Amino acid sequence: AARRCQSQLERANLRPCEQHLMQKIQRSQHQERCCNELNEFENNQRCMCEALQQIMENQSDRLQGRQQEQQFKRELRNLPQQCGLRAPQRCDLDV
Amino acid sequence: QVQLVQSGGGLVKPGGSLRLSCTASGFSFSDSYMSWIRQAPGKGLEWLTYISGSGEIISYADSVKGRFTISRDNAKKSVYLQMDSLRAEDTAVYYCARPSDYFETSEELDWGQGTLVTVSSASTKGPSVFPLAPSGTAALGCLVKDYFPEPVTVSWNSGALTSGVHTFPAVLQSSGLYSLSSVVTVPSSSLGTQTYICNVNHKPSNTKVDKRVEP
Amino acid sequence: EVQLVESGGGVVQPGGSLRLSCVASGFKFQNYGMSWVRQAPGKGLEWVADISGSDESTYYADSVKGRFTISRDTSKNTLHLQMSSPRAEDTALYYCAKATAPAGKYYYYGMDVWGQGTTVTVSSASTKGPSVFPLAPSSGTAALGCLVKDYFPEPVTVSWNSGALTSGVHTFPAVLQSSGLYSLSSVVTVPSSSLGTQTYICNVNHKPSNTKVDKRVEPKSC
Amino acid sequence: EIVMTQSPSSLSASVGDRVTITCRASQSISTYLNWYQQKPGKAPNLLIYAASSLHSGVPSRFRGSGSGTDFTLTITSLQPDDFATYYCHQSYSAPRTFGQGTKLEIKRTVAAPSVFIFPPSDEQLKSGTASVVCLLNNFYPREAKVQWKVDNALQSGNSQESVTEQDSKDSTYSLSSTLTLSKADYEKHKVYACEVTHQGLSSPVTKSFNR
Amino acid sequence: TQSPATLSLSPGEIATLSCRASVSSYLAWYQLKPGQAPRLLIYDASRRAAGIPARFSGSESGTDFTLTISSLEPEDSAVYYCHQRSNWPPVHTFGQGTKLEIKRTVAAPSVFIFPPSDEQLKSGTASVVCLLNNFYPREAKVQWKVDNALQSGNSQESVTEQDSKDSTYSLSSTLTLSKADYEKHKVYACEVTHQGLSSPVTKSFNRGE
Ligand SMILES: [Zn+2]
Ligand SMILES: [Zn+2]
Ligand SMILES: [Zn+2]
Ligand SMILES: [Zn+2]
Ligand SMILES: [Zn+2]
Repeated sequence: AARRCQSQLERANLRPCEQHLMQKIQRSQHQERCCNELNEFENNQRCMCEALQQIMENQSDRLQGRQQEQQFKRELRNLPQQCGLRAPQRCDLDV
Repeated sequence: QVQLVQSGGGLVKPGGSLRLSCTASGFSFSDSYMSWIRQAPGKGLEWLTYISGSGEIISYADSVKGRFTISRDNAKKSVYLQMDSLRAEDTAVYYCARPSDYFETSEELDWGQGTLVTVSSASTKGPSVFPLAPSGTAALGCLVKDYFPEPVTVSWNSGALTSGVHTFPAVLQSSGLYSLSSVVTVPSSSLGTQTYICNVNHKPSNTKVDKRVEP
Repeated sequence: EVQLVESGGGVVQPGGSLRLSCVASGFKFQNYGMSWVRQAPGKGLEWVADISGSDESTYYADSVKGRFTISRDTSKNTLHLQMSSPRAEDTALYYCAKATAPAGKYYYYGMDVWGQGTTVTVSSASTKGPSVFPLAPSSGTAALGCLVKDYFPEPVTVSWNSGALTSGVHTFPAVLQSSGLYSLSSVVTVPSSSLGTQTYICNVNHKPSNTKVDKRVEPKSC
Repeated sequence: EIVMTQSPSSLSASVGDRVTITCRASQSISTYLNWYQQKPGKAPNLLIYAASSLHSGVPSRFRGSGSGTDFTLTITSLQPDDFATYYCHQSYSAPRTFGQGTKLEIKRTVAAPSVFIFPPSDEQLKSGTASVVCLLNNFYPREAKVQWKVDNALQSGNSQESVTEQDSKDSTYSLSSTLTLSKADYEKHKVYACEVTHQGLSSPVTKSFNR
Repeated sequence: TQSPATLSLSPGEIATLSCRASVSSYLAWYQLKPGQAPRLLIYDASRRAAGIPARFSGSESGTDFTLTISSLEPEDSAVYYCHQRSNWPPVHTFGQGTKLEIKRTVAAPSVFIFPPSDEQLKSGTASVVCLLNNFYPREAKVQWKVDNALQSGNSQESVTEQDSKDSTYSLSSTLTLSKADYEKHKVYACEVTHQGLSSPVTKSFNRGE
């Protein structure tokens, strides 16, 4: 169960989610791909959470300050919903 | 440390409008959903509506869609509920609720103190107190009838009689006024050798009554 | 100190079979993906194979699929590469490499620790240990050296006075002679003023034939 | 709306028992099922979220299970503070919905009610209304029938009942039934009675008075 | 594709390398120093491996990504490889590489000639070695002369990689003859030409002296 999610995450291409979120903040090509990728974790709360957490992990070094960090987190919490998916009820994104 | 401080509510006539407000501290209000939940007298919890942190996502229960409106002001850390076209059915205690996290699926966790909303065309009226007279152990009581709004207080001999006392919850009558009964069970012997009095108090109308209860 | 120590290199006949090994230490081997990367003589790096650290699934370059097998031990912190249908194009130095990012991540952060590498040669030629001949100095700065001639396969390693002499040492890349055998020289510059009082020994080692040689290099008395 | 259906609606048990409440959703809600406890006058307290996860501070005796449509809350060893009402709650899709609730009462021996009938006071009759009260005192279980008869005629739609919660000392209920009439109607009959039916009574009990 | 295949710059200059990225992928850069395992410099196209100085940096611009090294030091002499991994199923590709030479001032070679050892002669073969040590640039010509006759096709030479400290090269040229052919000649010489030599240099010996 926990190992099965480990393997699904190694197989995932969540870079379009990063791009969709960064271009969404700058103001789709990447949303269609990102949502298909997030769909692999739909209705699996622990694994959807870990995916969102790994997106935060990958983006921690590339954000320029706390305020940019909080704006990115906000947009990330809305990404499952904007894909027609359920977010996890609880998921710590403080990396 | 989370605090949810509600305000507003009260008495309103059918078809009227009330506005409930809720102020929050101790969490990232602007990232959190917020919701309103009510509970009518003796009924179950009824989820009503919620609003996302941005205000762009809103949902209403079928029982309330089209009549209530939820809104929020993140700068004031406050969420509001405009209740319009109220009906007697809407009488309930209304709760502000904060979820356990910052997603649209996060479950309610912290609740405000609750606000009593009463929808009634009635006017404030003091109760009438009539005895329930005796005839191993005997029974006697007082009937507190035709009062509005709730509540009323009832003791016996000014707190000297407590054992065997059953003060029933009030019922709402077809007239829109409330009624209840308080009864006490005592030995048959003590009846003639004991004076029993019920002390009825109705603060909204400024009424006090000390009716004798004789066989 | 993370360490990756490869082993098992040598000569293998075409169509034979050879097994490389890589012993890992200094980190939680089980929690990382691992790779084999090779470098052919006079060419650049070329990825060979990956093995996942979460499910042990395996991935191979197209030029290798169906002839190599990567695996890892569960009881030992050891990685393996089995070469089952070796071809001449497979002759190369073979690197063991550790993934930067732990297993379970969708992102890839390259390979942050690499082994020293092991040399694999695919041919029908026979193993042969070298002959070590002195390069005598002088007869200011003098130069002496060590001629390591007629060995197969690569590699040989050359130190001087058991590692205590490192400054000035130049060990040249081997050249393939017309006979199909390899030869190289190791030279070192020294003070000419002390050539009659200082001792100089080149230590040569050829693992494929278990050959260790120590040859003193002295000025010739004429 | 996703309908949440809890069973049972009521449940009696003793300290130390193993209780199980079930909740059935109108559709597959995956693991987005939550369980709350509510004591009277108090706001609900979350027990379980995500259908299996204990909230911080919730004792281990509470356990949740299920995925899809069918869910269960279990209390392994009931404690004195566990007697309350329990609700399930889906956050799978908005609008959210609670189940109708499940009240957990204290079990004890059957006990027949002491029945008492009261005629309306004369002071009340001078106002033009007559209230006749039937009292059932300190019984258990709650299930009881109260039937008003006026001159041997069964009354319908002119009475209202009111019940108390379980008593601290004896864990019993008390109930009142009030028959309301006008003075005019009240004085057109002679016999007023309430028939009380309860399993603790071998036969129905009737308490009557004559105007 | 990687560009440029070769590069020669002076210390304190700025080196910029670039590869043409080929869908979603993760980009890395490695340094291969002489006689050493590869070393990760940049990963994810702009992030710096631990222990790597701010002198190294990477960036990307569409279908191209680059590595830059600013305060070039002699230690930076090495071959550099770009590295791309596709997303699952992982496919790895490396660039052809970039050989980075660090420039220095002209340094003429010290030349040495070694006659065959008597031990080798007892083996039936004879190798004559001409050593060129610690010179720059890498261009150099070595002609063998035996009894003043220019040799042609009986010599192999071998050259080191650029030293990390002094930025010089070293070169050996080995004339290989049969013992019989070696014993029939008298004079052996190698002639060295180099930019640091006003005139070609010759080192020689007479067999037996
Ligand atoms: Zn987008
Ligand atoms: Zn009682
Ligand atoms: Zn093994
Ligand atoms: Zn009548
Ligand atoms: Zn000659």
